Amino acid sequence: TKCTLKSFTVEKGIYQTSNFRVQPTESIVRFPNITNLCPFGEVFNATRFASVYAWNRKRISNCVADYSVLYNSASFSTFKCYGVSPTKLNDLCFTNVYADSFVIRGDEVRQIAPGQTGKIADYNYKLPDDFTGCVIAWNSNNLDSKVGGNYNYLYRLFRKSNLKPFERDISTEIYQAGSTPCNGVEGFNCYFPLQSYGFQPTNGVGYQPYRVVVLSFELLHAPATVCGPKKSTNLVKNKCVNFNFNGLTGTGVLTESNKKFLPFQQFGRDIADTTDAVRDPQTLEILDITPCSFGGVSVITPGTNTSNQVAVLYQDVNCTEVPVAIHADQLTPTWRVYSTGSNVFQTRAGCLIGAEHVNNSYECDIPIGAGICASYQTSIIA
Amino acid sequence: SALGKLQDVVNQNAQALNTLVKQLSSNFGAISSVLNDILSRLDPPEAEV
Amino acid sequence: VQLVESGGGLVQAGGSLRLSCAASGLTFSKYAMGWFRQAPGKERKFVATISWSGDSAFYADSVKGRFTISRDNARNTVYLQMNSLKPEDTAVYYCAADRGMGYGDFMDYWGQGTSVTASS
Amino acid sequence: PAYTNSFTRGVYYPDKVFRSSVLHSTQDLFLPFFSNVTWFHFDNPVLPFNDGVYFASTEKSNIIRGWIFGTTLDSKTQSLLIVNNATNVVIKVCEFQFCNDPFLMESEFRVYSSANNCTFEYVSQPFKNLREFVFKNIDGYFKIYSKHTPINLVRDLPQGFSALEPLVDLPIGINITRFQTLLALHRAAAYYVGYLQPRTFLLKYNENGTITDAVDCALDPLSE
Ligand SMILES: *[C@@H]1O[C@H](CO)[C@@H](O[C@@H]2O[C@H](CO)[C@@H](O)[C@H](O)[C@H]2NC(C)=O)[C@H](O)[C@H]1NC(C)=O
Ligand SMILES: *[C@@H]1O[C@H](CO)[C@@H](O)[C@H](O)[C@H]1NC(C)=O
Ligand SMILES: *[C@@H]1O[C@H](CO)[C@@H](O)[C@H](O)[C@H]1NC(C)=O
Ligand SMILES: *[C@@H]1O[C@H](CO)[C@@H](O)[C@H](O)[C@H]1NC(C)=O
Ligand SMILES: *[C@@H]1O[C@H](CO)[C@@H](O)[C@H](O)[C@H]1NC(C)=O
Ligand SMILES: *[C@@H]1O[C@H](CO)[C@@H](O)[C@H](O)[C@H]1NC(C)=O
Ligand SMILES: *[C@@H]1O[C@H](CO)[C@@H](O)[C@H](O)[C@H]1NC(C)=O
Ligand SMILES: *[C@@H]1O[C@H](CO)[C@@H](O)[C@H](O)[C@H]1NC(C)=O
Ligand SMILES: *[C@@H]1O[C@H](CO)[C@@H](O)[C@H](O)[C@H]1NC(C)=O
Repeated sequence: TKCTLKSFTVEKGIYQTSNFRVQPTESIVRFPNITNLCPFGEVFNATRFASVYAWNRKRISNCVADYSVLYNSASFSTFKCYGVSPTKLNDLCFTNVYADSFVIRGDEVRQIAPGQTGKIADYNYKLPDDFTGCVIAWNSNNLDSKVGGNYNYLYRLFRKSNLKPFERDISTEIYQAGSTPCNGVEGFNCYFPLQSYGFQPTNGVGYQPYRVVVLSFELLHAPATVCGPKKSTNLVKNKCVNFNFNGLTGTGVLTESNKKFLPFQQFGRDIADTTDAVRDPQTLEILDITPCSFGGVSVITPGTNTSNQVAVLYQDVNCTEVPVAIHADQLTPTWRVYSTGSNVFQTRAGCLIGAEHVNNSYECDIPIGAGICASYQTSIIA
Repeated sequence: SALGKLQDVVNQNAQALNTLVKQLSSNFGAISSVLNDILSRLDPPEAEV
Repeated sequence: VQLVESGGGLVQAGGSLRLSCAASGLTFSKYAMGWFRQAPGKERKFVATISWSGDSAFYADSVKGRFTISRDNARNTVYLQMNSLKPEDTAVYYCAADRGMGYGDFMDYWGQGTSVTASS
Repeated sequence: PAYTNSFTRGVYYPDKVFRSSVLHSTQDLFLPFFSNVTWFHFDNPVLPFNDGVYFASTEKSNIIRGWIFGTTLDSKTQSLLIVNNATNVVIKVCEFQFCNDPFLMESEFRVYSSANNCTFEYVSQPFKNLREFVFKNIDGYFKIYSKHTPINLVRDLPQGFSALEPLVDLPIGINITRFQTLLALHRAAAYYVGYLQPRTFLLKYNENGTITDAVDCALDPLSE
């Protein structure tokens, strides 16, 4: 009080010195019951994936495709998410969620990169510059390798022009390199382009095919379809908490509700358009939202020249959470005697600490409110 | 309408207070009227604008 | 080209170690890096990987729980915290770099090898 | 072609918010009060889309089976299709081609052109009830609202008020300019079409969040 009045003496009265506000603790998060589960499992657990000549730009849309199973799948070698770091792939997807796959020969996996041509990046598959998406190369020897070599994935080893990035090049005609015409019967300048990967058990890890899949993420004016899942904690109640349901965020106290939504609303507003109710995406229950307690604190003093005692009023607050409202455990041991004690009184104006209630009645001395006054009788009485 | 003079003042105060709270949902030129969206979707050097 | 290792399996009791490598022959912020291991009964088994920028990383199955990686964009150095050593991890570890990252049989340069002996 | 009046019909919930015992004023694409809407009722012409479409129908038999949507309605550009088969609803966005006269003890499938280059599919589950639908397409999304009501009347749109609850949105992400109906032929219908434009309404929410009344702020001076 002395510091806010800028004086070394104070006159009898009631002064307002500061405000206070309860603080959030948990910061919970709730999201829908994801359970949408893209059928990537087969294009992880099939025995014969796409073909480098016939690797379809297969459009798999409208489901959640978790990649955390990829990170902990314990098979990857050259799993690389260009554009966005792989660790931040499941959290945030991108539109144009097109998908690709193949079981490539691993001798040139490092050639499959943005801004890098070569042989596979030339005749088989090229990455566009500034790739936004994931190219994943891993060990798939034990299945795509039969006796004497798994010649199940051929490959175009000859192409007239270097591949446009993201082009599934399929053709039957053979490479042209000379001028003397092939007569259909294979000649000295025919050069059958679709050669065969030798995928033998005799091959090493590099020679054996690394399986590479391509989650390509472009930017077209079409709605996004497939993204990684979202985590979500459990929910707390009757505590000033931070919260973020499926899209909207705030801070407050969540309690049981009595109102009744129609089967298609998500939340609710009031006059002046303040959200005050919500529906939890995983239980279909309506919860009411209440602001965390806040208010002002005032000091009742009988005058410096008379005494040196004070009383404290926390306005319109239930007279129980005062030691948590102000960070009492942070204040000095001399503040701490005014956050609890024997003299604790609940009035229509708030919580009064440091004065004792009395059944008698006198003329008003210091106004507190709603018919309640306080004074000094040698001790502060209310 | 006997106690209109007492009613009017009440109404006036209420509506004025109402007009305050609604004013809390206007851009004034920014990209959004809710503060966390600016704090999240933008960078500190230019979110301050 | 000047790829060097450090450490040494001097564990007087239960303890950990750190592998400090450095690619002091070429640029350090252009080639993605991986650390591999040689058990006396095994080959240059993959352990850990790390991106060009030092962010993209995903450890092998065996070391995704205890063996931490880190590299620096500058300073040319790189570290692997070999925490809570295991006897199977008594191995000749090679820091190495390549265009890509993660269990590549061929890589640009291999390390000089640190023969860490997790003893009992 | 034998027009008729729109006695305050075609009001839908504009969003997913709950409101209790309040009056809320909104601006969106609506069907103006007291308009004349085309009445076909054997009938299947080309009709333009124009920013959204109202659609009512009352029929004892299940003559109306679904709708066709698109821009060119041929092999060139993508289209969209909804059909009911008395047990399931087929929704497709495949690249079909034209049919000069598509239509359907059961003889049907005369609508089919071909189905090259599909890009989405949403098989789902589905005097008579007046059935009312509202179709919009914006921001790459296609939104559908509907309602069903018992009816006792002939040839006329009943008066009174009722709101159109949403039932589906689709991330189709295409463009669209005109459409077709689909009738099943087996040797009595009702087929109304209106249009929407951006007009401002005032809506009333009762104690349970149900829209029970509205006013159009440009029909009258009294409404203003
Ligand atoms: C979300 O998924 C959970 C996982 O099962 C569902 O939880 C069960 O829900 C049934 C009712 O459908 C209860 O009888 C069980 O006791 C619940 N068990 C558990 C472990 O949660 C939940 O119902 C799902 N919610 C939605 C909206 O789909
Ligand atoms: C493929 O199947 C195996 C065993 O059936 C399983 O361990 C693995 O998790 C599956 N793949 C994915 C991506 O879950
Ligand atoms: C202190 O001053 C006030 C007014 O200035 C006076 O009423 C009160 O009696 C004084 N107290 C003493 C102890 O003199
Ligand atoms: C104040 O808090 C106590 C403690 O639970 C509670 O019993 C009482 O009902 C509350 N009263 C008011 C007015 O908040
Ligand atoms: C004051 O009034 C209360 C209320 O009944 C009573 O409990 C109390 O005994 C009275 N006397 C004192 C000294 O508090
Ligand atoms: C009723 O339909 C006729 C037919 O064209 C039209 O001229 C008239 O404007 C319509 N009535 C109203 C109120 O729009
Ligand atoms: C198939 O549809 C896609 C989607 O627009 C388009 O890019 C492609 O050119 C189409 N191909 C054919 C042969 O119609
Ligand atoms: C639809 O076609 C029009 C012109 O025919 C074009 O301006 C618009 O961008 C197209 N929209 C989509 C989503 O294809
Ligand atoms: C609101 O619902 C309750 C029960 O859910 C019902 O008793 C009441 O009549 C309803 N109010 C209206 C206006 O229909």
